[PDB]
Amino acid sequence: DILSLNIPHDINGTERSTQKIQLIVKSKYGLDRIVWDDSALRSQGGQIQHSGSQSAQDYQAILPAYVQGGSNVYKVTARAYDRNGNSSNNVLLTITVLSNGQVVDQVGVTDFTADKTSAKADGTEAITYTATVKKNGVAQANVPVSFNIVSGTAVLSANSANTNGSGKATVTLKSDKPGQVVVSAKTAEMTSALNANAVIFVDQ
Ligand SMILES: [Br-]
Ligand SMILES: [Br-]
Ligand SMILES: [Cl-]
Ligand SMILES: [Cl-]
Ligand SMILES: [Cl-]
Ligand code: NA
Repeated sequence: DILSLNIPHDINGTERSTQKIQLIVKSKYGLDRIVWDDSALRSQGGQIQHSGSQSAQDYQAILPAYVQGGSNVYKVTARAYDRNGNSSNNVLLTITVLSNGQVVDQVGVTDFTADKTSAKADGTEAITYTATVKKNGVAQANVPVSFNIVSGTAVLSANSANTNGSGKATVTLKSDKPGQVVVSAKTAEMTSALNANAVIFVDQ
């Protein structure tokens, strides 16, 4: 009744982008300032800063670079103060960082990796690929993933599989010919498939 702060929306954005923060303040005596703990962002070189306008509630987040294999989720807090020195609750804002190649709010393949970098070219040894599907960093269950050989000569065990409860779908690759092979994974919302790193089948 005297002073409240609400943050209606968390932030999901591309690494190194600037993201405006929406604050909703109600203050009987008048807002004086917002005070932030952004130490989680600063651990990776991001920050929360005033947008430079004349408004005491106009802030933005500078997102850090994406950390491969990292959390990429940053929890920061804001507290409003009024002109009498009262404060609001210390309110949580969650900032999730996506890599340059990913799309905010999309159900998309974020990772597509193989268990081996090489295999024998005997048409028998299998390289197993795992695709992870997330939306804003959260794994998505039961999503169909389409698999395709982009280049090279090989055979996929299947052309589509649905993700499990951990957001993962798998397929195997075999080849009778030596050479490099690139396999890709895609979900329906993506604009193009995500290529895995090349693997090589070797004669021996
Ligand atoms: Br809220
Ligand atoms: Br697809
Ligand atoms: Cl509050
Ligand atoms: Cl090998
Ligand atoms: Cl999708
Ligand atoms: Na919120």
